[PDB]
Amino acid sequence: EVQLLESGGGLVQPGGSLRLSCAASGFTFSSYAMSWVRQAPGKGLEWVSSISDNGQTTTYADSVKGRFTISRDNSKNTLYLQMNSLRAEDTAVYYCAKTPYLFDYWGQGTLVTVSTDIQMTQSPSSLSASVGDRVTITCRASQSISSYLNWYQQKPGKAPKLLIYSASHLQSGVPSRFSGSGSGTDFTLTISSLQPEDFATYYCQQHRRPPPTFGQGTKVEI
Repeated sequence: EVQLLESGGGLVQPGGSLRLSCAASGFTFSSYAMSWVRQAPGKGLEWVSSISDNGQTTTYADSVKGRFTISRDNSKNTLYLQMNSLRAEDTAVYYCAKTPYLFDYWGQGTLVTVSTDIQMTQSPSSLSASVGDRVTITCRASQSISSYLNWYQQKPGKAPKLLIYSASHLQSGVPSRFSGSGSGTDFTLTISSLQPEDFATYYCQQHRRPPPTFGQGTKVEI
């Protein structure tokens, strides 16, 4: 029932402007903070910005400060990202995400084409397995992040999906073949019996310190 319908993206020249809208439904939109996260073509995830529930406090990444602006309408339940002075580096698929750092829901994304922190290293980068295989991915943190670690799943051309939160807690509605473990700087995501719908790129994310940093990714191919 929860829906995050994104629109506004497209093709633009350097210096142009765009307005992304993320219309939300199926929940009390004004009861939660929202975020914009972008993914460059073929690369990992990058937190763009975030706005609180009432729309008062706004946070931005250093690369988009002064040019991008987050806003929200709580009567129409819609998120907004104004993008001026666009650069080719801003070329990415932009998703809107719910809740401060949990990111329990993501929108299908909108494509925008313009033409110091905690590092997260994932091991292995890629792997090829078959149905029923046991897969074990490792996320290593440059600093101790305690249990502030989330595992997301991203099937090709689709939106990311929250799988594990708090390093080991399983998100409601996710199959039990997914396990998270880890305490300090090393975490492991375990798929006990790989099924055909698991072939996808799995990411780890820290939120111990801001801004949230994602892992390089782990592509589980066939």
